[PDB]
Amino acid sequence: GSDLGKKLLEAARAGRDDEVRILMANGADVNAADVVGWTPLHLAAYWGHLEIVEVLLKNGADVNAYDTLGSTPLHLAAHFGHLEIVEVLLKNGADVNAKDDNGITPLHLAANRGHLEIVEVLLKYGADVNAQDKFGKTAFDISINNGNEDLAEILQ
Amino acid sequence: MPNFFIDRPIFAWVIAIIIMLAGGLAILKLPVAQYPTIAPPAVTISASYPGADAKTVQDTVTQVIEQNMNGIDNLMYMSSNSDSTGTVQITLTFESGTDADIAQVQVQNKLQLAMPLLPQEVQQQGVSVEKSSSSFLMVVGVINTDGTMTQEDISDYVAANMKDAISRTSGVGDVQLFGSQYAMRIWMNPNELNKFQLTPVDVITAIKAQNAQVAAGQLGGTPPVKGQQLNASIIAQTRLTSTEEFGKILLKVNQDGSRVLLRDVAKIELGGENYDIIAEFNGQPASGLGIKLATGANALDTAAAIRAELAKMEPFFPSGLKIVYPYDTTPFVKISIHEVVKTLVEAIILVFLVMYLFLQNFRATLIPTIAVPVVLLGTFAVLAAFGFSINTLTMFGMVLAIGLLVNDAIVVVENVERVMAEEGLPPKEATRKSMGQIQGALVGIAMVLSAVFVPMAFFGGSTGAIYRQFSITIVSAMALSVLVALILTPALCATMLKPIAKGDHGEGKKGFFGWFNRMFEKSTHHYTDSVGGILRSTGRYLVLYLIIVVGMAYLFVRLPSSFLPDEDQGVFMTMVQLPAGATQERTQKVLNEVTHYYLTKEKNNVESVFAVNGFGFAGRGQNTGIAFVSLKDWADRPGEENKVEAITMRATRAFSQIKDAMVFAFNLPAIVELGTATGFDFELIDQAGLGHEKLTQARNQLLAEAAKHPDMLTSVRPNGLEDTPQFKIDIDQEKAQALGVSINDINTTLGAAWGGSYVNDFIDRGRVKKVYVMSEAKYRMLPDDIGDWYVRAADGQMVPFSAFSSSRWEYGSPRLERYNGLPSMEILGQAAPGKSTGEAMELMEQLASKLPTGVGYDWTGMSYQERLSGNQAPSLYAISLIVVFLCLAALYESWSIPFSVMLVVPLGVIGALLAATFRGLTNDVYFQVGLLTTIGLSAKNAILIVEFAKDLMDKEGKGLIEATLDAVRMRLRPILMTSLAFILGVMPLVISTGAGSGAQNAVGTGVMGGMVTATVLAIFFVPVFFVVVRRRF
Amino acid sequence: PGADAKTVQDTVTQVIEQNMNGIDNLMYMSSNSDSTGTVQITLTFESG
Ligand SMILES: CCCCCCCCCCCCO[C@@H]1O[C@H](CO)[C@@H](O[C@H]2O[C@H](CO)[C@@H](O)[C@H](O)[C@H]2O)[C@H](O)[C@H]1O
Ligand SMILES: CCCCCCCCCCCCO[C@@H]1O[C@H](CO)[C@@H](O[C@H]2O[C@H](CO)[C@@H](O)[C@H](O)[C@H]2O)[C@H](O)[C@H]1O
Ligand SMILES: CN(C)c1ccc(O)c2c1C[C@H]1C[C@H]3[C@H](N(C)C)C(O)=C(C(N)=O)C(=O)[C@@]3(O)C(O)=C1C2=O
Repeated sequence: GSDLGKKLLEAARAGRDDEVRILMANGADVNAADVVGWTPLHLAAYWGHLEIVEVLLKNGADVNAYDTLGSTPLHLAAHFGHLEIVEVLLKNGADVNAKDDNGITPLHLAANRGHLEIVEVLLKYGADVNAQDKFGKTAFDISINNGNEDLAEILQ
Repeated sequence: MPNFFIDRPIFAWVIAIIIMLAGGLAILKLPVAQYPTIAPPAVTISASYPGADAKTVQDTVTQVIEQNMNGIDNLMYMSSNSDSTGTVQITLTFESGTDADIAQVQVQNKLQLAMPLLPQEVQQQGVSVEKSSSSFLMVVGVINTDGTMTQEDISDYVAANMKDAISRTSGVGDVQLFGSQYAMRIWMNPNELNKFQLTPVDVITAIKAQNAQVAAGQLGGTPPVKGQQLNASIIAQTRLTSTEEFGKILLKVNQDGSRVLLRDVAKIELGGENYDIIAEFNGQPASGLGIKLATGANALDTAAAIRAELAKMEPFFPSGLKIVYPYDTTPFVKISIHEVVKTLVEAIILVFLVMYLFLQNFRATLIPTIAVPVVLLGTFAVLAAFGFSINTLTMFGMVLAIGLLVNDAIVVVENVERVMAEEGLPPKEATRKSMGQIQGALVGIAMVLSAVFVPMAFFGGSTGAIYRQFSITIVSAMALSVLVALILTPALCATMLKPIAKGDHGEGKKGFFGWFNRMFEKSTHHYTDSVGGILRSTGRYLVLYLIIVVGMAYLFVRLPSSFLPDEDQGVFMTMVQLPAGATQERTQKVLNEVTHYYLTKEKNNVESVFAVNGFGFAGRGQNTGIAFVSLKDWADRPGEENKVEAITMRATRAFSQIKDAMVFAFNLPAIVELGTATGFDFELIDQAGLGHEKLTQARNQLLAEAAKHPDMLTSVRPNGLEDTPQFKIDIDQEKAQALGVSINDINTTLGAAWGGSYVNDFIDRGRVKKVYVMSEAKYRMLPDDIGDWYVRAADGQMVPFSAFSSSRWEYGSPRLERYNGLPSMEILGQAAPGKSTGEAMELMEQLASKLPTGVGYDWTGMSYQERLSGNQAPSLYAISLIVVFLCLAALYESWSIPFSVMLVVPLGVIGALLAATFRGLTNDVYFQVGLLTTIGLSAKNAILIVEFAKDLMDKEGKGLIEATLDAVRMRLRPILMTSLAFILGVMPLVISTGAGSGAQNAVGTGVMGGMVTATVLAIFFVPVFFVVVRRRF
Repeated sequence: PGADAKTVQDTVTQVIEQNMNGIDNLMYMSSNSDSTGTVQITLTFESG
C-alpha cells in the first residue's frame, strides 16, 4: 500500500480526472491494489471513467490485472456495459478471453446483461463464442436462458 | 393597596408568609434535572437481522415497516438507515407538544400489525419501539482489573446481578446494558461436519428437538373418573441449562453403533449474543449501564440512590470487578443549585453594602434582605404551578431574576428615604407619599418587562423550549416582585425606617461617611449642571445618539451568530475511522494508540478513556470506533490550557499523523439531548426510481458544486458511509437441482455458518438466554473457506459449496438511508465565516435545483427547527414592541411620551455588543437573554425618570426643563446604587471558568457591558429624550 | 400452556417485570406465576 497508491485508487474510483493527472506526474503506483485485488484500472473500468482508463493505460497500468477472484478490468467494463472502455482495453491488449476463477469470460458477462454492442465488439476482437464457464454454459446458453432473442441471433 | 398594607403590616406579613410557605412546599415537590425536555418527541424502531447485509435489511424489514407507518398523528418526518451489521433504525419525529406516550403507542401499534410481513428471524429477534429523544442521567462502567473476566463475562454479570436492582432504584426511568447477557455459543467445524455427512441444518434440527419445553398435562385432570385420589401436573422435557448438556446433544448414530455428539462437530461455550463491539476502559475489558432519569424525578436523589445500590452490591462482586463513573450529568445540577444559593447570598451582602454605603442605617438595610428571599421563594411556587422543573436553565433565570428583585427592593426603600430627607415627613406619611410617586410606574415596569420577555416563550420547537425556561422564571419573579413592592415593602418601610430630619443629607457626619455624603451631594450638583448644559444643546446629542444607534447596527450585524456556546462538560469524544474494509483488529490498534496518548500526554487532565470499537455515530462497522474521554474536575485542570477545547485541539494535532486512519478529538454539544445544532442538515431524496448508484452520483455532483463556493459553504459532506467491496456469490439452481441439493439447505448452510443463526432459548441459572450456531472463526474468514462447507444431497452424498456456486467482487452500500419513505442521503455543512446559515441554505437550495431529473431534497433536524423558528421572530419582536408602547402610553396617558423611554434601548444594547465583541463571544441564546434583561433594566431607569419629570409638570406646574432637571436629580442616587449592586452582583458570571461558564460568560459580559453603557448614557440621554419628544409634540 | 410455575416465572414473568421500571406514578407491582403456565402481573398507580 502506497500513500499515493491509495490516493490514486480513490481518485480513479471517483473519476477525479485532474487529480489522476497530477498523481501520474508524481509517480503514483498504477499497480496499486486494494484488499480484493483491484487496481485503479479495475476501479475506473467498474465505474466507467473513460479518460482515467486512457490515462492509466498511457502510464503502464497492467491491462490484464486480475483481482483475487481472477476478474479483469475487461470483465468489469463488459459486465457494466461501458462500451468505449471495452474498446479501449481491447485496443491496449486486454485478453478478450480472460477466464475468472469461475471460468466466466467477458463475453459471458456482457451477454448475461444483454449488452449487444459490447458482445459484438468482443466477438470482433476474437472472443471465443464456445467458451464455457464452470457449469458448461456458453454466452449463447445465457442468451436463450435469459430469453434474449437479439443476442441469440448474434451468437448464431 | 400600598396604603392598605402600610396600615396593616401584619396582614402583609401574612401574605409574605403564605408566599414563603408556598415557595417552600414547591421546592420540596419540584422535579430536579439538568435540562427540561427540549428536543421534539422522537420514537425509534430498532430491528436486527443477524448476518444480513444492508440491502437485505432495507428491502425485507425497513421498507415494510415504513409502508405501515400510517394514521399516526402529529408526525413531522420519518427517517431510517439500514446497515450491514444487520440493523435498522427508524426514527419518527413528532410535533413539539405531542404526548410522547401516545406517539409511541401509535407507532408500536402500526408496527405490531406489520410484524407478520417481516422475515421469521427478524420476528424472532423482536423489533423495539422506544422514546429515543431522552438522554442519559449517567453511565456506570463495570470493568474487571485482574484479567479474569472478558467483556462478555462482565456483561452477563451486570445483567444477572445489577441491572434489575438499578432499574428498581428510586427515580431511574430506564437502564441499558452496554453488551449482552450470555448466549449459548455453538461454534461449528465444517471438517467435522462433513466427516459425518452432517450440516448446520442437522445441528439446528437436533438443537430445536433436544433443547425444548414440552407440554404434557395432568394426572387425574378434569374431567376425572369419580373417585380419583390425586391431581398432579406432569412435567416432561424442559430446556437445557448447561454447555455440558448442549455438548451431549445427539446428532447421529453410526452403523457401528457409535454416536456423533454436538461436541464432536462444534465447540460449545457461553459467550456474547454479538461480537461487533469491543469495549475497554483504560485498556481493560468493560461493560456498563446507561441510566436515564424518570419523569418528575430528582436527579440528585436518583444519583445518590444509584450509588447506594451499587455499594450494597459491591460485597458480592467477583475479584477484579470495579464500578467506575465515566459520565455523570449530576454535578451540573449541583453546581447550578449552588449558584442560585451563592448568588442569593452575594446579593444580600452587596445590597447591604450598597444600602449602608448610601443610606447609612442598618434598618433600611434589612428591608431588601427580607423582600428579595420572599420574592424568590414565591417564584419557585409559580414554576411549580406551571409544571416547570428546577433545572440548569430555570435556575440560571433565577440568578438573573435575583438581580431584578434587588433593583425593585432598592428603588422602593430609597424613595421613602429621599422623601423623608427632603420633606421631613415621618416614616409612615413619607412611605405613603413615596409609594404614591412610584406605584403606577412599578406596575407599568412590570407590564413592560413582561412584554419584553413573554413573547420569547412563543418561539416554537427547541428554541421556544429554551427561552421559555428564562422568560417564565424572569416574568414570574418580577410579577411577584412588584406584588411584594405594593404589599410588603411599604409596610416594612412604614414600620422599620427611622425618621430623617428635613434637610438632613448627612453632610454633617464626620469620618468616611460625612465625607462621602458631601462628595455625593457635590457630585449631584455637578451632574445636574451637566444636564442643564446638555439640555441647552440637544442638537449635538441627537447627533451623538444617531452615532450610537448606527454603531449598534454595525456591531450587531458583524457579531457571529451561534445557538449555544460550547462547554467544558468534563468529557469529550475521539472519532476513529479506518478505510473501507478495515478490520476490527486494526481499529483496535488505533484505539489503543489513542488510549495510550491520553493516559500519557494528558495524565494530569484525563481520568479515563472508554474505547468503543465497532461503533460510530454516522455508521457502525468494524472500521469505526469511539474513545470517550473523561476528565478530572474542572478544579484540577487550571486555566484555558487544560479545558476541553485546548485538550481536543492538541489531541487532534497529535493524531493527525496517524497513518491509515481518520482520528480527531471534538467536544460534546452544549446540550447533549439537543444534538449538534451547528450548520445545516440536508436530505437529498430519490423522488423517482433512480436507485442507490444514481443518487450517489447526484450527491457527488452537489458536493462538488458546494466546494466551488468556499465563500458561502464550508465542510459540506455526507453524514453516511461510502460503498465498499462486497462478495457476491451466485447459487446455480440448475446444478443444485441436478445434484439433489435443496436451496433451503444451501442457504441455511451458508447463513448459519457465516452469518450465525439464533436457534432457540435455554435457561442459564434461572435466566432465559439465546442459543446461536455459527462457524468457528477460522472457517468463515476468506473466500476459499466457502468451498470447505458441504451440503448433503437427497441421495446422501456430500456436496462442496464450490460445486454449485460462483463468486465475484462488486460494490454495495454498508448503510442505506431513507427519508420520509424514500431513498435519501444526508448531507451536513455550515455557513462559511461571515455568512448566515440561512444564506448558506439558500445556495444549497440553488445548487440542489440543478441536479439530475428526479432528485429532490428536504431540510431536517436543526434546519427544520431553524426555518420555522426564523419565520416567527419578526412577528414576535413586533408584538413585543407594540405592547411595550401600549403599556407606556397607558402609564403616561400619552401617545408620544412613550418614545422618550423607548429611545433608551440602544443605550444598553451598545454596551452588550461592545463587551461581547471585545471578549470575542457571539450572539447566542444566552447573549440574547442578556440583551433582554439589559433592555428591561435601562427601560426601568428611564420610566421612573420620565414618570417623575411628567408628574412634576402635571402636579406641580413645573416647566419642562425644571421638571426634567429635578427628576434626574432625584433619580441619580437610586440609579447609581441600583447599577452598582447589579454590576458587582453579575461579576462572577463574567470571570467564571468551569461548569457552565460558556453560558455564564455569555449573559454576564453582555449584561455587564450593557449595564455600564446604559447607566452612564441614560442619566444624560433620557433627560434629552424626554425634552426633545415633549418639544416635538 | 404446559409450563410449570418456575418455568413460566423464569421465561415470562421476570422478563416482563424487568422491563416495568420507570413508568410514571407506579406505587407497586405484584405478580404470580402458576402451574397452569399462566402469569398475572398487576401494577398499581398513585391515587390520581
Ligand atoms: C405583558 C403581556 C405580555 C403579552 C405578550 C403576548 C405575546 C404572544 C404572541 C403570540 C402570538 C403568536 O405568535 C405568532 O403569531 C403569528 C400570527 O399568526 C404567526 O404567524 C406568522 O408566521 C408567518 C411565517 O411565514 C409570518 O410570515 C407571518 O407574518 C406571521 O403571521 C407566528 O408563526 C406565531 O409564532
Ligand atoms: C455615573 C457615571 C459618571 C460619568 C462621569 C463622566 C463624565 C460624563 C460627562 C457627560 C457630558 C456632560 O458634559 C456637559 O456637556 C455640555 C456640552 O453639551 C456642557 O455645556 C456647556 O457647553 C455647551 C456647548 O458646548 C453649552 O451649550 C452649555 O451652555 C455649556 O454650559 C456642560 O458644561 C457639560 O457638563
Ligand atoms: C454504544 N455503547 C455505549 C456501547 C459501549 C460499550 C459497549 O461494550 C457496548 C455498547 C453498545 C452495546 C449494544 C448491545 C445491544 N443489546 C443491548 C444487547 C445490541 O443489540 C447489539 C447488536 N450488535 O445487535 C450490540 O452490539 C450490543 O450487544 C453490545 O455488545 C454493546 C456493547 O458492548
